[PDB]
Amino acid sequence: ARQWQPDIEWAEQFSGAVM
Amino acid sequence: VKRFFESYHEVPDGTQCHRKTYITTALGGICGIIGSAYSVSLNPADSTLEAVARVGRYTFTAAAIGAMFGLTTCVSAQVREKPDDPLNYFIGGCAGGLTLGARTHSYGTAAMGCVYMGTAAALFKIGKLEGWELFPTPKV
Amino acid sequence: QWQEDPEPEDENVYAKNPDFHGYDSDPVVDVWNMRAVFFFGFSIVLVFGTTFVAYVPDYRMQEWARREAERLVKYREVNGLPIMESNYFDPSKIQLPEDD
Amino acid sequence: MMNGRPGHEPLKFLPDEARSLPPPKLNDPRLVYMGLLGYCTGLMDNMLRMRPVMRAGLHRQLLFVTSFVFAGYFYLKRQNYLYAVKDHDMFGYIKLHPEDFPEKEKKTYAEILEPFHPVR
Amino acid sequence: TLFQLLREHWVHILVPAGFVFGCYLDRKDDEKLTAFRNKSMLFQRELRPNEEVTWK
Amino acid sequence: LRYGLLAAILGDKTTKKLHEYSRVITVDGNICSGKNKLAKEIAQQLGMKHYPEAGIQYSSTTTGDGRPLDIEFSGSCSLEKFYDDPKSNDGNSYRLQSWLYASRLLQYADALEHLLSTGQGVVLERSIYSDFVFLEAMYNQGYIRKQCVDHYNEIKRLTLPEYLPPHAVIYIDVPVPEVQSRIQKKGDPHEMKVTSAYLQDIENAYKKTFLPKMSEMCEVLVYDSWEAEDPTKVVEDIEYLKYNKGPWLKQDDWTFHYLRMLVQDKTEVLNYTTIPVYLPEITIGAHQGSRIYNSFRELPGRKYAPGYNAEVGDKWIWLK
Amino acid sequence: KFYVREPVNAKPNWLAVGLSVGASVFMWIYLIQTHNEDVLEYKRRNGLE
Amino acid sequence: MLKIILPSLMLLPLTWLSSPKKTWTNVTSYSFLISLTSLTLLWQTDENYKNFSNMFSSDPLSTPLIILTAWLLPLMLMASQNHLKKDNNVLQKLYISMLISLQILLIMTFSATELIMFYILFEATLIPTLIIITRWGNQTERLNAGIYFLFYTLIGSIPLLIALILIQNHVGTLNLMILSFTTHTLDASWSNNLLWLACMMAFLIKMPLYGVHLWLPKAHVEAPIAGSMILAAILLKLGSYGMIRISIILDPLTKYMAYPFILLSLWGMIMTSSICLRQTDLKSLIAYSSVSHMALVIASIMIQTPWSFMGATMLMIAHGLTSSLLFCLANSNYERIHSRTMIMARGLQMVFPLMATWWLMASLANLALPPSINLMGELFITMSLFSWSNFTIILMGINIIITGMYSMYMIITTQRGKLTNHMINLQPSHTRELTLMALHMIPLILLTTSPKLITGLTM
Amino acid sequence: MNPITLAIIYFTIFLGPVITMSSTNLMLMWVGLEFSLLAIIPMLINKKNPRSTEAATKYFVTQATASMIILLAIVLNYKQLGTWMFQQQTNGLILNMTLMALSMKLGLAPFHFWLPEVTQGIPLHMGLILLTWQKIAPLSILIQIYPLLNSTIILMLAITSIFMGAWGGLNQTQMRKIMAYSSIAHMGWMLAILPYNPSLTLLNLMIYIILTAPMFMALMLNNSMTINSISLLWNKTPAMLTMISLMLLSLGGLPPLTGFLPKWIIITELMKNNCLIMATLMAMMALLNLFFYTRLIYSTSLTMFPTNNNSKMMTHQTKTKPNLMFSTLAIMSTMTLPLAPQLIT
Ligand SMILES: Nc1ncnc2c1ncn2[C@@H]1O[C@H](COP(=O)(O)OP(=O)(O)OP(=O)(O)O)[C@@H](O)[C@H]1O
Repeated sequence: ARQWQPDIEWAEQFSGAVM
Repeated sequence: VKRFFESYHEVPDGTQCHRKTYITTALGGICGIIGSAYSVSLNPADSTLEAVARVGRYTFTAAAIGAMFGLTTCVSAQVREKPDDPLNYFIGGCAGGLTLGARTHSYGTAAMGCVYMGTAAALFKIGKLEGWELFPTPKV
Repeated sequence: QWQEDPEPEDENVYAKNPDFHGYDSDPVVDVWNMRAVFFFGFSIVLVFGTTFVAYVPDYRMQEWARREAERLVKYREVNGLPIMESNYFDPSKIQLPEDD
Repeated sequence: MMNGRPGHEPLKFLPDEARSLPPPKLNDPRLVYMGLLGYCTGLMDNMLRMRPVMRAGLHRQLLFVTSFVFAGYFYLKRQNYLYAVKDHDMFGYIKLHPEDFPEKEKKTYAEILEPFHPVR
Repeated sequence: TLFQLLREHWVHILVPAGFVFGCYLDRKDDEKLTAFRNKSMLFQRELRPNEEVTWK
Repeated sequence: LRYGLLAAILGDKTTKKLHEYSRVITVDGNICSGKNKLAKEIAQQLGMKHYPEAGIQYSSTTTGDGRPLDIEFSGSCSLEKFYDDPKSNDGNSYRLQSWLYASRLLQYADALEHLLSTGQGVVLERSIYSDFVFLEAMYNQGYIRKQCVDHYNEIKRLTLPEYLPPHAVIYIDVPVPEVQSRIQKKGDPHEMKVTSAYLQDIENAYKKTFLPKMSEMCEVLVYDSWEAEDPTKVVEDIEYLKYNKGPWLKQDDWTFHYLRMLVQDKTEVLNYTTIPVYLPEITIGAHQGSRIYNSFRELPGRKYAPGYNAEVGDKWIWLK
Repeated sequence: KFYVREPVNAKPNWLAVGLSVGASVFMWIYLIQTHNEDVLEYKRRNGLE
Repeated sequence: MLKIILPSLMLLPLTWLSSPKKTWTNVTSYSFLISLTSLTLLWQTDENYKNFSNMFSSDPLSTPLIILTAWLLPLMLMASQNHLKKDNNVLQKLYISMLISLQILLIMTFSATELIMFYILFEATLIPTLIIITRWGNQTERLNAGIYFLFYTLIGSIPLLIALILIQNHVGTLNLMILSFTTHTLDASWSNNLLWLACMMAFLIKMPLYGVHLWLPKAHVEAPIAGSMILAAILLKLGSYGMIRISIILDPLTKYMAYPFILLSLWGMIMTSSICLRQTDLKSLIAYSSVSHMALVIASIMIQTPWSFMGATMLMIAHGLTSSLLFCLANSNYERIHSRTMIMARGLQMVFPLMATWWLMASLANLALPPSINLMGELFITMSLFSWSNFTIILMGINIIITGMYSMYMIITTQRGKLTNHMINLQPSHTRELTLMALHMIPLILLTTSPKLITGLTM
Repeated sequence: MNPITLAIIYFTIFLGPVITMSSTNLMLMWVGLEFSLLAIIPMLINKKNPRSTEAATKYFVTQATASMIILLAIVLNYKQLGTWMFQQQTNGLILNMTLMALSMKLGLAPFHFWLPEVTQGIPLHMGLILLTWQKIAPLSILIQIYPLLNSTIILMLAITSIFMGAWGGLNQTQMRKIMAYSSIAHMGWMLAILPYNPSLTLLNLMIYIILTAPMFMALMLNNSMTINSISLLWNKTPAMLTMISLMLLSLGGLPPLTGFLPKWIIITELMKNNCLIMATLMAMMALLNLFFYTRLIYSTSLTMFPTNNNSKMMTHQTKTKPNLMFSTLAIMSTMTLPLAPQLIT
């Protein structure tokens, strides 16, 4: 029901030194 | 020498096939040497002999690609008797990409290289026919 | 486990307002939104625009073309001419090549 | 390219030869669009600094609008001058070198033979 | 209250004002495009008396 | 003029503001050791300013209305619950610890801004230098994990070096039994169930890292509870100090200028506390965060900037 | 008093208000008189039209 | 045209300067009034198309699309009130502004005399659409959907821009009145063939084709109801309008450069209509039906015969209306159970008796039930193709069969059967969504009554 | 840093390019370049960290080599034809080595490997300067000798810059490197058209500058240096998401934004000279450029990444930034295409 918003698993993919 | 690489267009396709093969192989070797230089300067190797290995590898691969391209192109110009057809050059680029795959051991690279090099070579033939300009002079 | 609010519980919108129309939780807003929608959609648009269109005359020159076709068939049957020539343009207006 | 034309004054905004052009109306759509840019700039400034919009810094918004319309008017006079000089140069060169810009002497469709490409 | 009656309900002039303004601009365009008024091989007619224009 | 290069040039330089008592002091100690009253007396006598200990609602008592807020805004952290259930599977422990570190950082920034601006000294009850104490106390007691400690130390080595340490430290040592008895004499129901091992860990951290680390750059005065009383005694020991060790001597007007431009920018202070390290103990989630932020903005004096809320008595908004 | 930390922009800075209003009206006046003078110069540079 | 566009602009200040409670009513009512104002374009009492300026115009082809675009805005606003009810005022206003900007840009695109304005706006219709999808969609595939939707379109459009600039440098103007009287046979050559490809593939990706159609179902599935409506109804018609306008300057290369695309369309029609059988997601079913329908438009436009253009225009209008309607219907049940699967709710005729008549009538318009205009288009397209080659009716007919099949399957397994007794949350139907279905349907009746309006330039 | 030192250094930075612009002699253009690259360094190394020191080294060595090459070119054009400024009767080798060195300085591909690093190692207000104010004087030189530049070399350089900028910024998490690669690509555009029309490269430069300056301002607002950091704007400064998204979509080259105007009016002027292939490839890869701007828009505005328990404080506090120029430039960088005729000529 709720609008899905990004979780830690999603944010951690932008968290490295390279994409 | 540029007269050499221009000897490719002194006679139409389906002629001096061996000369076209040699010219395209030399061009492939040129491009492979450039790439190997850029790949040894950047991302260097653990050993000078390994760098020379990489050089020879890339160069022989590029040369084989150019060889197959030119050869198949002139052969198709010789068989079906349609020298002014970009489809022969498409076939040639496709054989070159199939080579590129054989060397890399990847059917995906084979398909992608085919469908890309064929397009590129067909457009090159179209540009030589319809008189396009790649690096034109400013005229306005 | 990181902090978030729990997924809420669905609500019966008719629970508190049984005379609910679907627009807003505040009744007055609900009723007036309903009334404005109905008015401006059915009473105004679907009626007056429908009439405006039904009373557009000679839409794309349809009645005029019929009247003139009648005029022309009449004139041409009364004056011996045929009803349609196989050539739109008088050849005198046309100069074909001097092919040799 | 026009920089090296005769009479080019270096770093001159309005060379006084542009005073023969019809100046722009002040209600020109371009000027009253620059005005909207100024108003929206005031709005976004109030938004970023967390201020009430449409009700804060009315002097700031007026200043934005005036400055935008001012720069607009003058920059626009300049651009008009430039396009006019371009047309001037073009027509002059055409008059000077007519043999390179001859007439069309176009025929009518009675003499032309256009092919017919059916749809079947 | 009169202010709270107009702080809202005053927004009911924007869209109609926009319609009027658009009609005005269309008239301005029509005015600009008057280079063939009564100068068309079809509809080119002699002018009636007291008829200063075929159309604005 | 809001401080800047221009005001600094025209004047408002720091070195001329200072006097014999323009000093930063942090009277540290264990729980219920007697820091607040001693700080108050020192402030009064030396003419310094007193900064009460920084808790959960400092950033509120120092902003806007200056009143407390609802806890969903001020950290969602509770000390009472920390003592009730320390090993909670919700993360209140490190949430509280980091919120408190950030509050003490904000407090130290405000204190320096005051000192440099006006030249008046300030007295603190703790500091960002004596906040790893409770953290290590927790970790030694399995209240938190090592990842939280690494997060804490990262934010520490990001924020702390940019600030000048204090001039004097005043540690009032009290045995763990004495404090474990005072905590019961105080009668706070939640504080009474604190374990003596937690307090011993605090004391050990102090003795082993803090004091020997701060005795290289600031004068440490270690007192027992009988010297802690008669606060004129500590004042007398302060008035006759020789500040000859620390970074406050290799300073100048421009270093002070830059440090002041920093500490007067609270957002640039707290920047490194919000770094996107996604700990499940402080990561808040978009729905929760947005609900909280929208409510906070619906708060009377917080919808707009200060001076632009007519809802609280601001008038000339159409003229700013 | 509602804000413990007395705000900036609590009571206006009047120098900026005055300067802004003056600049605005001066720019409008300059612009209008300049447009009129430009119209006149154009007209008299070609047959008053 | 300004009298239709400037009100659509002032709608924005009306949206923002309005009290949070009266923001929906005002905008909805004035959008209805603007849809009304747009009905003057039908005052065409001659064969001389309406030119209002050097930039804005409206032919019999653009007028229906403009009226549909002006009429869909209030319906989208209404459909978008049950969701957004728990969102903040500013978010609601932003949604409404996105929709209004879409309306405005589309009216411009359809009113444009020049192809560069058409292109700029054709591309500007990506920003609000992408925002709507990725910001108010519900699942995580929002983002991949928006990416596909952006980049299919852009990779197709760039060559179009290059070709338009080439035509400019060669002819002097990209005006559509001038490029129609001042035309020349295109010498058959690989250069002009690549020009054809550049001019066409952007629209073909936007119709879409069969080979390139994966961006559409991802979007519709992951798009909120309003985005789905506008997309299906208008943002596909955009490509057909572009092709119809630009195919005059590509003659006669369209005679032999079409076989690939006619063929792909005729076959993908069957493929997609068959997919619509083994499809668990109702929205995906609607999307694949849309693809099956637009294949006919592509083929018709490719053969470029009068009957063909006429059927294509009728099918565009009718499909837009009925697809918007079907998406509204699906979202109705979605708002109750919050699932897009067509197997969960399969007895809804025992609770929503009236809403089922909307399902019935739509699925009848989805298939070709006469005298619907969904049928006249299909019929005249079939006739044009039969004239083209008498072997097209085979595929046309099997598509017809599959169409009836999956529409009946939809309504049966959704409404008919045994009710799902665990669905205690099946609130009765809202007056608002009922008005929505009524507003989608009645115009179909009225058009069926007066089809002369949606024929096109050919008739 | 004291105000006297700041005055001298910033005045020198400003003066450098002015001399280059306002000078007829090439030698004084060279000394202007040198003023620029001598004064910019202390502003890089001010932070005094290893990253700053190595950024300074990589910048200094590269710029010094390029300056020596330009000086060789000037000295050869002096030995020949006995004048200082170039002329039609000048060796193409001289002209092309000059162009290569000017590219080296600007940071065009394949002379770009130093710009992303040098921009990642320094603060943001200097990256702004580096990428906007230091790319002019070289472009001044190139615009004074545009009739003499070889079109083959600049076009190869341009397609290379486009491809490498796209492919490089495609997989960057740090924002400064994204801006570096954006600079590389937009400079490739600037250069692809210079011999045909240099009144358009100046336009593209102005637009790229007014586009990147407010982006850098946004980053400096919360000292944001990663994707995950800007993801937190919805909690810290949500009033900036609109302008951010619009400026990004413009930088990418989307209508109806004025970042599309340079792309469009350059493709046009190129096909007026029959450069179909170059413009085609350039556009198709500017699409890829747009891709990661779009991914970034996702991360920042069109969805809401997780936040922290401490940003509540930043919400409590007030903010004096940004200034008036951010809004001005961000509006004149997205909503000005309607005035394109005024912008183009
Ligand atoms: N970093 C921290 N982590 C956890 N709790 C803390 C921290 N800092 C302070 N506290 C809490 O503050 C309380 C100590 O208050 P205290 O009684 O010391 O007040 P005070 O003003 O210092 O007066 P006194 O010094 O006389 O005790 C303890 O309950 C302790 O848990």
